[PDB]
Amino acid sequence: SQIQFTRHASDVLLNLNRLRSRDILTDVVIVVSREQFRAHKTVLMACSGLFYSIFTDQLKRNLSVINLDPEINPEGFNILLDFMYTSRLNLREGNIMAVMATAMYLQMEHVVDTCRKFIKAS
Amino acid sequence: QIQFTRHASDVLLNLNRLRSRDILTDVVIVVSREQFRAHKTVLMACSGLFYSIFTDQLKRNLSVINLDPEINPEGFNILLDFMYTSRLNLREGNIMAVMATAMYLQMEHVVDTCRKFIKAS
Ligand SMILES: C[C@H]1CN(C)CCN1c1cc(NC(=O)Cn2cc(-c3cc(C(N)=O)c(O)c(F)c3F)c3c(=O)n4c(nc32)CCC4)c(Cl)c(F)n1
Ligand SMILES: C[C@H]1CN(C)CCN1c1cc(NC(=O)Cn2cc(-c3cc(C(N)=O)c(O)c(F)c3F)c3c(=O)n4c(nc32)CCC4)c(Cl)c(F)n1
Repeated sequence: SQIQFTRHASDVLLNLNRLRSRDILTDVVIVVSREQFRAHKTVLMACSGLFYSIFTDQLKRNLSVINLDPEINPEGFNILLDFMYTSRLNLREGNIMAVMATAMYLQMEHVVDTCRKFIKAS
Repeated sequence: QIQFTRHASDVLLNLNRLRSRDILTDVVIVVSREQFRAHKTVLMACSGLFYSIFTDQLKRNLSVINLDPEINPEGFNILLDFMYTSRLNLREGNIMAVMATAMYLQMEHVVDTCRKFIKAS
């Protein structure tokens, strides 16, 4: 029965994306083949089953660099990283398969479901 | 792009889980004798005071912040919970402390809602 601020979560996420864009308090670089992406571990863990598992693993929790499977499409990864920080998923016919396979790997179940629905819709 | 209307609230819920588990928290906020662990990114995202503090290169890496000792720790507790939940627990017995703490933390819409609460009582 508390007072709900309906825009608060999206305002927080916008500000987290602002911090990312300025490289403020980022603490990890994700490597996907030749491409690198700086991020906040906390956001990655809050958005992805794989990243939650990685950053709670004793072996990997203190690492500043995480190498993902180099078979992952870096554009597919970047689409999902942007989604994590914006709530907007840029699905197109040209990227649906790579995004869907990357979302499986990252363990982002509602993304995968939406990719399946995108296939149904086209 | 396709909008996921529940995503931001789900992210915030998971950040609150991390806070409760003390996972990747990087600062303790001291309010009188009371200690609150948090993530500086969330604090910067939710508070003009913490944004201004941690944006400074010479203060970015601080692991302890001592707030003004006149701040009511329950007022801070309410506002920290709000930062991580979007829910504000306002009561007649805490309104003045929450309002003054939100002024100090530079949380403008909380202050506005406290003014509305005063207008309604
Ligand atoms: C390990 C659990 C369970 N334990 C028993 C207790 C503690 N747990 C826990 C977990 C977490 N992190 C997560 O849950 C990370 N995460 C985030 C999501 C997720 C997806 C989407 C999307 N659109 O796909 C989304 O919009 C969104 F907003 C999301 F959040 C997700 C997921 O879809 N899947 C998975 N993990 C996801 C795995 C399966 C699919 C954190 Cl931070 C925390 F503190 N505790
Ligand atoms: C300066 C901006 C705009 N520029 C154009 C680009 C850079 N910007 C920026 C800002 C930030 N951080 C902040 O804005 C910190 N912050 C957060 C809030 C805030 C309050 C509430 C509430 N209910 O009260 C809320 O629900 C909510 F969701 C909030 F977010 C807030 C505020 O109310 N006030 C102040 N600061 C607040 C000062 C005055 C009042 C971060 Cl992290 C970042 F990376 N960039």
